[PDB]
Formats: sequence, C-alpha cells, structure tokens
Amino acid sequence: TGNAQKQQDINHLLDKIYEPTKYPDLKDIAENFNPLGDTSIYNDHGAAVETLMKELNDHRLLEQRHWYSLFNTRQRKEALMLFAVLNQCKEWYCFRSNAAYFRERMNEGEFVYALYVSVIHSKLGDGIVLPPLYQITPHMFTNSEVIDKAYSAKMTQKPGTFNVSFKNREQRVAYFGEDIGMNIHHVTWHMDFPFWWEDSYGYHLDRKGELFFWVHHQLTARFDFERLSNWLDPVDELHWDRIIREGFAPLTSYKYGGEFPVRPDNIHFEDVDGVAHVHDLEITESRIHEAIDHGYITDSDGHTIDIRQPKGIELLGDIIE
Amino acid sequence: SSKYSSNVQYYGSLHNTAHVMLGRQGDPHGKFNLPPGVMEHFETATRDPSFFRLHKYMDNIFKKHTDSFPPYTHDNLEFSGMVVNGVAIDGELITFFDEFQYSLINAVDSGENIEDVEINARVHRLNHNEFTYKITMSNNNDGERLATFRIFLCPIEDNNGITLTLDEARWFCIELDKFFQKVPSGPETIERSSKDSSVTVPDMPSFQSLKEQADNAVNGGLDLSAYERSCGIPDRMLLPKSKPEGMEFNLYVAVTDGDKDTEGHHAQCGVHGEAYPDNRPLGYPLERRIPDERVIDGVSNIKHVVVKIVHHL
Ligand SMILES: [Cu+2]
Ligand SMILES: [Cu+2]
Repeated sequence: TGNAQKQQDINHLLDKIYEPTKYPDLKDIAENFNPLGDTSIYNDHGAAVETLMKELNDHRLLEQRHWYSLFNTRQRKEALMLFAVLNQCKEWYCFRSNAAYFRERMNEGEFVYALYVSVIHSKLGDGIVLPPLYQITPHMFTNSEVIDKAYSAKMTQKPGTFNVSFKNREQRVAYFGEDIGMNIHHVTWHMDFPFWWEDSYGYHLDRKGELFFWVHHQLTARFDFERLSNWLDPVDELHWDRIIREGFAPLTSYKYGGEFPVRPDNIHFEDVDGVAHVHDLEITESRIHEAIDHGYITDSDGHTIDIRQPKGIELLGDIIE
Repeated sequence: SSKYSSNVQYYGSLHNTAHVMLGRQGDPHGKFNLPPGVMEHFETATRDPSFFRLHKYMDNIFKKHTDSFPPYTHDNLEFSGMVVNGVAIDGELITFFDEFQYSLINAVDSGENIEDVEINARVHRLNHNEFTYKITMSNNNDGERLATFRIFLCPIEDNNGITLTLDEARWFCIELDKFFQKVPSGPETIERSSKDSSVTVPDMPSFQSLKEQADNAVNGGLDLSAYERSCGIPDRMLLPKSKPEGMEFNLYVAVTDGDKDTEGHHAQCGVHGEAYPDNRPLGYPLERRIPDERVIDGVSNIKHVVVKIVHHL
C-alpha cells in the first residue's frame, strides 16, 4: 500500500488513456495476470471477475476507441462490471492487477468511468485524489477549436497554450454552464451518489433523493441568478407538448465518435426509437404528479406508501430520477 | 395614397388602409359594434404597439428604393474650402421626467346655471437640459460661403453590444438639427442651442391662457407669432431617454454647401405652398448605402464625435 503508491498507480493508469500503456509494469501485468487464478483476493470468490471474463471472452463487451455514454443501458452494465471487480478486491495487488488487465482490453469510457467510481466508493481507495477529468479526457471539457489547435501543435511538435472562446443570444450566461468546475461537480455529484447504486455494493447512500431534489434545485437556482445578472428572464419550464424554443450548437467533439449533434431552434419533440415515446413521458409525468397529488406513492402490489411526511421528498426523488 | 397618386386604382392605399385594417381587428364583421380603434385616428395611434410595427414595414418599403442608389463618391460630398475642425457640446446632455398639467374641462358636461369647476389632469413627460453646439471650422476658400449645418445622432453598439456600422446604423439615426449659416473666411467657432433647433417646437400655451390673451387684447387695444404653424416635435423629445448609467451615441456633423442646397429659395412648415428650402434629398447624406465608411471619413466637411447621455432618476 502507501498512497503515494496507490496514487502513483492511479496516475499511471489514467495516463495517455487513449493508448496502450507505456508503463512497463502495467503491461507485464496486463499480459501475465489472470483474474481467475486465486479466487481469494476477491470477497466474492470472484463471481464478478468470472462474469466480466465471460463477456470479455465471448467478446461481447464494447470495443475500444469508440464512444460511450453512461445512458446506454449496455455500455453502463459493462462499465459497471469493472466496478464490481475492482470493488471486491481485498487489497491493492488485486486492484492494480485488474485496472491494468482490463484497462488494456476494455473500452476507455467504461474504463475511466469504472476506475473513478471504484476509487470513490471502494473501501480500498482512501489515500487517493483523482486527476481532473478535464485533463484526463479533454474532448469532453474542451472546445472543438482548441482541440484541433492541439492536434496541429502535435502534428508539428511545436508546443503552447490556446485561448478558448465560449452578442446574438443567451450564450451570455454561458460562462456558467461551460465552466470546467461546474462540469466537474455535476459529474462528481452523480459519481458520489449514482442512480445505479444497489446497497449490495456495500453501504447505503443516505438521502440520495433529497440530495437529488436539492442539488438540481440549486443548479437551477444558481442558473436563474446568472440570467438575472444578464438582463435575462428566469427560465422557461420545458413541456412535451410544446416546441423546444432555444436550441444550440455545441461546437464540441468526441475523441472517437465525431462532433456532438446540433439542434435547430423552434423544433418539435420527436419520438426517439430505442429510448422511448414522447407520450411515454407525458404519462410518466402523470403517474408522478398523481402520487404528489394523492398523498401516496403506490408500489407493485398496490400498497400505498405514504409521502405526506418527512421521508416524503426522497421517496419522491427515488421515483423521479 | 394621397391624391398625388399616379395610378390609385392599381397601387391602392397601403398605409391608410393599413390603419383602418389594424383597427377593426377587434371587430371585422362588426358583430359587436365596437367603435373605431386607437389606430384609426392620428391623435391616438402612437398609442398601440403595432403602430410602430406597421411603419417599420412601410419604412423598409422605402428603404428598398432609397438603397438602390449607388453609394456617394468623394467628389460628391465635398464642400471644397470649408472644413470642420472640431465638434463640441458646451453642455451636459441630461434627460429626466418633468411634470405637466392640461385641463379636463371640455370633457365634463356643465349644463346651465350650474357653474364651472376647474378640474385638471397631471402628466409625467420626459425632458432634457439646454446644451449648445460648438462647431469649429475654417473657410479655406477666398471669400464667404453659405453652409448647411446638418446634425444626426446615430447609435454606436447593438443591444447585444455588437457595435454596428454606419450602414447598420446610418438608417437608425435621428435628425437633431439643420440650419444655414454664413461662414467667414477662416477660423470661426459657431454655436447653437438646444433651443434654436429646427426640428423642435415648444410646449404650447394653455387654452385659458390663449383666452385671457385674446380677451386682454380686446378689452384695451396679440403676438403669439411663434405658434402659427409648428410642424416639429416637442423640445422635451429632442434627445432620447438613455440609461441612468449613460451611453455613448455618435454625433454626426456634416456641413454641406448652402449655395447649392438653398440653390433656389415659414419654409420649415410649408403649410401654405412654401417651397421646402433645402434641395438635398432627405436624410442627406446618410440616406444612401455606405458600404465602406472609409469614405464618409475622408471628406473634410463631415466629422463625427461621440457624446454621452445620462438619465436622472
Ligand atoms: Cu445531474
Ligand atoms: Cu401612419
């Protein structure tokens, strides 16, 4: 152990993530290790490990040098299996090993995501401070311009820092939304208290519900404030039966993936194949809005669970998010 | 569509009809028998918001024509001897909200042997403060020449704060003054008051006041020759309202050649057949496309200096 060790290892793992590791130790590990030959390092007698492997083997896991969204029900599951290994390691010998072994044949997004969540929640990651996403995978936090300016630097082997950019809109209250600090927090908040947490993982995040209610209420408040300061008017509430008034162009790019799709202004909400129907929301919204109005949330049995009490708002945040 | 119309049977009457057209929008088939509307009357149209919506439209109908002309050359704008040296305001330029009182008597019916009660209405109108012009400029000609002092007040930034271009802003400029003065042969500083402006008219005498006066003259022996035509806008309206913080407008002083202007002849309120005295078209010389500012900028007799207006709360 140590930390200036654990730490070191981490830094190495997340170094030039888009390419096979250059740190020799990480690679003989990456090669010689077998997550299945001492089912003892694992507190599960390695059921986790044996499940990743099985996938890695039938090679039914997402490819490397490809994008990844945490909203993709499969990409998530895969990402989250790495979490589950890293998670039941008794000591560092087992983490390093895996987050090396996998690091090299699992996709980067799943991987970056997996490592962070794992470091954050696993028993074994106390000493560590995680590098800032913004510098680990800069395509998600940097402009598309600066990105290309950086690819040029590199082509020519000439160094230096480029100035990023952001009178026509409400990309006047932009400084708020595009800040690398908020973006960090926004992701961290949901890494700290993930929507996918099962108390099987080890403990129980306390009031994730009210936490959820509140955190957004404040982005939402903080946001409303800035627009105040900009002669702008408080934000419109979004409806599924209306047009999406204010659309934008992000001018942002994926590393592997392409450029973030843009949305024109005054658009009509389309039924999106694979996710869900527009109407599917409308009804959800109704079911929600009826719990609130009745006084109770009704479970699967037709058991009405009361929410006209203090535990109220979290039970509500459990069903809303 | 006045009667000067060449083919009124074909081009009809856009502007007028547009008035009546916008007015019954409250009752087109007239099922309600509502009276005419705010827009179907001159002393009340400026009231309704579409008023300005309707004239922006008319405005760019004209602009389409106004803009078809080739920009102006150099040889075009220049007044050969005469060059303005400086433009300064021995002022402030500060606007606030005064208070006015007109009388509500003709409004209430008073029959007979029931006597008059003096009722009044008090309104809140805008106002500014006197400030004079100080135009400094030489006659590098051999004698004396007549000159037209043309002064526009254009905007500078966008309200996005983009700062438009005397193309983007040339059309946006409001006329502040226009006067003909004789220039002497060399260094001279001409001055001009808020109060001498040609596009302005003072508030008018009260009715009673005009009564007292019509009367006071008939009981023992009347000169309001000041107010027999009056085409202009309220002096109080001279300058725009602004921000309390203040803003910078762009002041345009363009001095054209009086002898070719008035190359032929009140004459401000030509109410009786009186030939408009200036010959330049209207809005000269900002009425034409100004593609490269590069030009306005190199005629001696045109000069622009930024002013600043503040609003006292
Ligand atoms: Cu969130
Ligand atoms: Cu009109």
